[PDB]
Amino acid sequence: TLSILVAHDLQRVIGFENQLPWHLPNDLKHVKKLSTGHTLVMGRKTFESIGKPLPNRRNVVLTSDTSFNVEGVDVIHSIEDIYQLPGHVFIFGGQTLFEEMIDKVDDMYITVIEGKFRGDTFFPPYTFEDWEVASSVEGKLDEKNTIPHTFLHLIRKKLVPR
Ligand SMILES: NC(=O)c1ccc[n+]([C@@H]2O[C@H](COP(=O)([O-])OP(=O)(O)OC[C@H]3O[C@@H](n4cnc5c(N)ncnc54)[C@H](OP(=O)(O)O)[C@@H]3O)[C@@H](O)[C@H]2O)c1
Ligand SMILES: COc1cc2c(cc1OC)[C@H](C1CC1)N(C(=O)/C=C/c1cc(Cc3cnc(N)nc3N)cc(OC)c1OC)N=C2
Repeated sequence: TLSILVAHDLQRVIGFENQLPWHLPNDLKHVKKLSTGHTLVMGRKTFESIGKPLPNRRNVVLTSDTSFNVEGVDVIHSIEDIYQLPGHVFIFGGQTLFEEMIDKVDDMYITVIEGKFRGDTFFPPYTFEDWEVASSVEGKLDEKNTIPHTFLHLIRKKLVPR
């Protein structure tokens, strides 16, 4: 199974200056719950933003740099290598990988950040015409988690004749 895992705002912003535009602990918890025990594929810039591999899961980084080697990170040099990875693979970011993979994935785990942030990187446009909402769950707000957010699990719709 190949899935997208992403948080994007009302305008599909996902990043600003190589960081998340928002501070939202609940969403990183969401990420931890979904991806622990599985595989993350991410582009080089996303990896450098985080700075180190996320524990208790396989970290795969896509880059054209053959000098790339990081302790605890598997490196690939092409999209095609993604399909050789076993188990549940989450496309983790950033904009470039999402653009490259959105027409290829089975489903998407999207956190809609219900706000408008300054961004310089975006998730590609998509329509609920093409994606079934398997689930939609409002995130709970508190003192530390003040931005409204909704967890979507979207599954690609089958094209059929009507
Ligand atoms: N859910 C979210 O909100 C979320 C998730 C992840 C990231 N982000 C954000 O997204 C932003 C970064 O996105 P980005 O598009 O600038 O960077 P990115 O996709 O993380 O990384 C781009 C790099 O990935 C490598 N790459 C991509 N496609 C490749 C291919 N086909 N073959 C070989 N290498 C390939 C290249 O590395 P080399 O140049 O080293 O070859 C490329 O420069 C950051 O602001 C980050 O905060 C947000
Ligand atoms: C080596 O030790 C640790 C290092 C770390 C951590 C824990 C450790 O040990 C427990 C925490 C962990 C959560 C505790 N951590 C993160 O979660 C980072 C999350 C993160 C994710 C994304 C992708 C992403 C976010 N959202 C959703 N919806 N989809 C996605 N595809 C992007 C980021 O930046 C550009 C991130 O960076 C902010 N950062 C380092």
